[PDB]
Amino acid sequence: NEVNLLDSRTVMGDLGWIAFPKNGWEEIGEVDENYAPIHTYQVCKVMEQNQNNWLLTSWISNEGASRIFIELKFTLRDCNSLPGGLGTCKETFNMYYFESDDQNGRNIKENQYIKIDTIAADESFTELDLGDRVMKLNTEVRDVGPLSKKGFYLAFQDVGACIALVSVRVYYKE
Repeated sequence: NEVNLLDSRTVMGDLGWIAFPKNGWEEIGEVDENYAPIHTYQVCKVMEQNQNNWLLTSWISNEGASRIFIELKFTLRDCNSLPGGLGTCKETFNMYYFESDDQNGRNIKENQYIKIDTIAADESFTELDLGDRVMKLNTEVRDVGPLSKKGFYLAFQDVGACIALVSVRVYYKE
C-alpha cells in the first residue's frame, strides 16, 4: 500500500540538497560494499547561539497524489551531556514545505514555507559509544493535506540542535 516519492538513503547519485547558510548543515557520505555512498545530513552548531540553519531538499514529484507522509529517522545529542554555559542547545528542530512546479533553482530567499511541525526526539544520546548509537535512532512520521502543484520541497530548519538526519522518506498510501 506504500509508494515512495523520495527515499534519501537508496537514491542513486546525488540527492541534490542545498544548505543555508552554507556552513551549518553538512552532507555525510558512508560508502557501502559496492563503494556507493549513502548520504545523510547533520548539523551540530551548539557552540554559540542564534542558529537558523536550513536544509532544502530538491523538487519532489507528488506523482498526482494528494496526501503524503514524511518519515524521518534521526539521532540527537543529550543537551545535558554538553557543558552548561557555552551556548544554545536544543533537542528539537523544525520541518516546513512548499508546493511548486518550478523544478529547481536558487531558492530559499522568496518562498513561503509551511510549518509542518516541531520534531522532538524520543531518545537523545550521550558520548555513550557510537556504533551502538544507531540504537539511538528515533522515528517520526507526519502527513500533509491536499496538495496543489505537481511537486513540493521539504525544508528542515535547525535552531541550535545536535542532529543527524539519517533517513528522510516521503510516500503516498494509495
